[PDB]
Amino acid sequence: MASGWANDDAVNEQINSTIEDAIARARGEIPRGESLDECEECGAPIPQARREAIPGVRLCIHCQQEKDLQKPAYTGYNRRGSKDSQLR
Ligand SMILES: [Zn+2]
Repeated sequence: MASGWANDDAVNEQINSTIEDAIARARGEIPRGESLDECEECGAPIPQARREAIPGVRLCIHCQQEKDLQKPAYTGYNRRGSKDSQLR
């Protein structure tokens, strides 16, 4: 039974977005919460078309069109909780 085999707190914090947020403001490696210009699959030229259509695209039009099919178009979720999602 896979329990206490690898999933630790002191290894999950590297996986946490704290690291990428630190590097984003440190050297400007990570973009401003938006799309990139190089496909994470095959390093292929990301078109501005995919960038402006999809806020945070990581797939060139070739690798994207196949995953666009695999997009569920639903959540079926239940995450009870309130947040600051406003403009004051
Ligand atoms: Zn690609």
